[PDB]
Amino acid sequence: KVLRDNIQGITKPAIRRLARRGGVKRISGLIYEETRGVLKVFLENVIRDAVTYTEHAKRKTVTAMDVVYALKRQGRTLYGFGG
Amino acid sequence: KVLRDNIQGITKPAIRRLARRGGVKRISGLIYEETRGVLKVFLENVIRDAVTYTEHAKRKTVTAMDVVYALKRQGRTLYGFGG
Amino acid sequence: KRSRKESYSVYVYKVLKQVHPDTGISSKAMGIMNSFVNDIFERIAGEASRLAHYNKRSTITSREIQTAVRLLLPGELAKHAVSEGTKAVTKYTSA
Amino acid sequence: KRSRKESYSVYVYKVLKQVHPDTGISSKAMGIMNSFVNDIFERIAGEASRLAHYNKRSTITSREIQTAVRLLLPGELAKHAVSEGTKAVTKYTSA
Amino acid sequence: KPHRYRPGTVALREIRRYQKSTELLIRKLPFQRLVREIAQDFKTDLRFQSSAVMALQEASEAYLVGLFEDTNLAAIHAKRVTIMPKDIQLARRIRGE
Amino acid sequence: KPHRYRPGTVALREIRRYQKSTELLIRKLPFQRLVREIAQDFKTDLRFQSSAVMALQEASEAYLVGLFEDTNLAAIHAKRVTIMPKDIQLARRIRGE
Amino acid sequence: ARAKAKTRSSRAGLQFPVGRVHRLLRKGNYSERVGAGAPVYLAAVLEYLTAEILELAGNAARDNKKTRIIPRHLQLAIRNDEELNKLLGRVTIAQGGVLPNIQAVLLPK
Amino acid sequence: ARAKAKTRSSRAGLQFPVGRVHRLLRKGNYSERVGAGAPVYLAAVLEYLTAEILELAGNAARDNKKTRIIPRHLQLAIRNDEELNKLLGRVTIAQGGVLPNIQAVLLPK
DNA sequence: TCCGGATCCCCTGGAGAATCCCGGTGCCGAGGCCGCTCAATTGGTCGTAGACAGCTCTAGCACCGCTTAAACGCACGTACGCGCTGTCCCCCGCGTTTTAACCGCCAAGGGGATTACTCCCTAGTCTCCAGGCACGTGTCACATATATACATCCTGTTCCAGTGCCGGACCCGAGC
DNA sequence: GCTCGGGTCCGGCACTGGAACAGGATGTATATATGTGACACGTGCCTGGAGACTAGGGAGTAATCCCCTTGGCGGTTAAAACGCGGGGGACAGCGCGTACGTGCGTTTAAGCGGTGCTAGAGCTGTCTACGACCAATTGAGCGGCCTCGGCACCGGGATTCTCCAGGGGATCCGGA
Repeated sequence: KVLRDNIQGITKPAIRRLARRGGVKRISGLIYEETRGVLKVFLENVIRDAVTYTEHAKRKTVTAMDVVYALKRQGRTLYGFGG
Repeated sequence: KVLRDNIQGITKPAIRRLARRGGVKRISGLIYEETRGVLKVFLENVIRDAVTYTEHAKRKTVTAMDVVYALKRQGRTLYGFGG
Repeated sequence: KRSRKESYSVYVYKVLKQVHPDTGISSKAMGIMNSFVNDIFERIAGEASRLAHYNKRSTITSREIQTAVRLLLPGELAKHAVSEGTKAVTKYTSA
Repeated sequence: KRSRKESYSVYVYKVLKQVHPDTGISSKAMGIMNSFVNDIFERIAGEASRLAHYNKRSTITSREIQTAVRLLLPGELAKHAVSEGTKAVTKYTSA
Repeated sequence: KPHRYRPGTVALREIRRYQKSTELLIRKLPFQRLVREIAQDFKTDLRFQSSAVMALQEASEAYLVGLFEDTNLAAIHAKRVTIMPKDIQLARRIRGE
Repeated sequence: KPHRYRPGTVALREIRRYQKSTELLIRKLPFQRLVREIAQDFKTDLRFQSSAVMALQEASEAYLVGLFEDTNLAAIHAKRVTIMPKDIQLARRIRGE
Repeated sequence: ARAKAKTRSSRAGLQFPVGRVHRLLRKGNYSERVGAGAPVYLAAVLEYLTAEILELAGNAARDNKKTRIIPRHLQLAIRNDEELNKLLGRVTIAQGGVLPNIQAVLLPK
Repeated sequence: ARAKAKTRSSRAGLQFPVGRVHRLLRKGNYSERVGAGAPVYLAAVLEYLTAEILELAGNAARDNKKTRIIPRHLQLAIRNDEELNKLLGRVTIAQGGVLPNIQAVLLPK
């Protein structure tokens, strides 16, 4: 029922692919865990606002609308899911 | 009234003073030119917004209030001017 | 049935057929278009409400709409925008 | 003959006296506080408007105000602010 | 002799390959596990629409790739080609978090 | 033989001085002259409230000083103590202007 | 004895709905009182914005020899226009990717 | 014949005006209707924020041995608190100055 | 020292290999058609917000006259970027093994969403009043000046260890 | 074989390079004195906030249903993960040459005080253009469905990129 470690699910090759999309051709070995950390921070920051939007709506299921609102409040507004 | 060359009106030691407030220990001699340019661009943007606000306001005088608006919609809010 | 849900699909479809009669759209692209147009709409409407509150005017009018699009949209896009809006106002005024 | 401009100098001066009877204030610092209270008030009010807009509520209530307080204010500021506002609205309810 | 490319040539090839392409780079179900894991830390037993998870996933990859191109610029600015965690620490401090 | 401080000592002293002080580092008259000059290019016959000029003044020192700690972070990141124009261009491009 | 029900979008000669945008401004709570010409202006502006973005996307798609526009085409269109990039710097396109760009020092000699 | 005049801020027991904030929200056009407890809650959270920033200004001023608060003291208060910095990252205070901050590599030896 | 062979660096060519390009094919979202319905339309009314006229006064604009603060500028100097080199080691390329991602398929049920209802609250209007704002006044908190007091920072001065070398000791060779 | 003298080498000594340390000068703090104006506090007021009552409507709540989400089971493989190497990159050391730092003399231009004008900021009364509110109505816009061709995937051949193994010149070292 509970989950305790899924930050390791963001594997090293996925981070490598993202860095290739960022254009980085050489990645140090110390990058992966701190990118996991900054991912953890960003995810906390967005989903806290998302679940706040949800619980104000008195829902037990989040909407994608709430995720869009959380990103547009944070200054990283998302196109392609509204409506 | 009508002036030409006031980009040099921001003197070099004034830029040194801003750098010392910024904690710069050593400044290249080239620096003052692009700081003058960046200052010109920044003031140009905010003053375009300000004259837009005042021109909508049907005023010939630029007020501080609209300057506060122009900065804060640009994400650079200032406090202490009645805003 | 279901309660009606509003979208901007068909208007953008006429717009595409005016600018490119031959090509089509993906529904993902149309979702981006709805997000875009709603985003720009709320930005300009927020600027409009901001200006109308500032000058102590109880009406929203077109004048601050040119003000808002001129302050928000950059440069040539802004003055082009003022152009089609001005001529659209002229035909709307003349019915 | 003059027309008023309203301000928050009296209230901030009072709450300064309850928190510190023996301290003064400069007027330009009070202008900074005026801008502070107006800026935070407009942020909470606009976010409250968006929350009322999302769930199709035409009435603004204290619940989404409390929601916006969690939304903007981080953590400790949020939980304590929710606490004081909650106890305050309990006294207002009893009043 | 089995062929072997010199280092960086292949890496540049995945740069071109993944920069032309748009398809999603991380595994979606471990991402769903991670977002549920962090989500239950605020409130218990939340339910997710798959579209919401994909959208938040897309926003997450956008945030990462943006800070990646910033740390790429920083690492070049430090006269190097390899990014290191102080480079990205610089990038996060400059951006304002 | 007369006294002469080594390089950087005086610089650190005015660093401490100007960090302690809050007064405006730009002369008011040429700055407002430049403000009138640039504003003339957008609209003729403009007049200025003085407090507007000071408000956009601390806007100018705010934006400048912010780019200067950004430039300081960039410069110390390259193991250097002297800033160059590519440092400011880097800081602006990371900030996205 | 009513006249023929004519539409205000046709009165402007534009395609974006005057009545819908007018209703959204009335119910979006931006003013208590709304002028007649402002939704016409706004609809014209938005229609031109959609027109120019769709022009850029269609030109990119015909460059990419695809006859149906793609989110990738939208991203490549908006990122390659400078003023739209200034407008849309802080937004993310779903399924969009990024500009093809390698830095000069990353290239081999 | 009529109840004696007794304000709503006293009913809340708060110093910030319930009536003024209520009127501002009514003419701020954020909703068509307004709940009674919402401006009370808003005044409460505003007064808590202003309260805590006033103790921060007061003890920062007392460290400088000045009984009247200074914009320099306000800037020192907001920059030395992490959560208020997160609240106030993108605002600059007039005559605020900067924190006393030197990089360690800039120091001698 | 000059000439001739050896050798190394660049210079080139060709093989592998990853990718682009050209059809083939089958597939499923997109566009188009049709039915419905509800929101834009049309018309009239009635109120009211803003444009305009007009007046006032005030703050900005301009000018001038001193009065130094500092900006400019030169000159000499350290120190810092910076480029080369060298050296180590870290991470990409590639191969093999593992594994869980994912499709896809099916069950089940949970709450999202909708409709009906009835009511709690609230916008609105009237009346009245006291709270906050402009105004006036005074007054001590802070700005500034001046005189000490110490911090600190660079640099001359003496100290201490590294080291070459003066003298003794040991070993080696030669003379008796 | 003994003995003695010289040569040479190493231990202590003195010479010398490097570093701890004191001291002076300057800059910053700090203590005391003094004015002054901005903060604080009393005052008139009027108008925005509070009190009473009502109409009604947005919103809470009750029922349902069904759609959407969660759970679980089997297969496959692509993705991950782990190991080897080895070269490319990180990084440190070293010289070096410049490029601001610092310091002092000068120019001047910013700043402050004072004066005069008025352009426009801003307040007030009118009233009219303009637009919210509401009844009738419809046709434009949305939901459902259908068909297909634009496109995703598959497969074969061409093409361009990469990189290392033979030629061409240049340079270096040895021999005459």
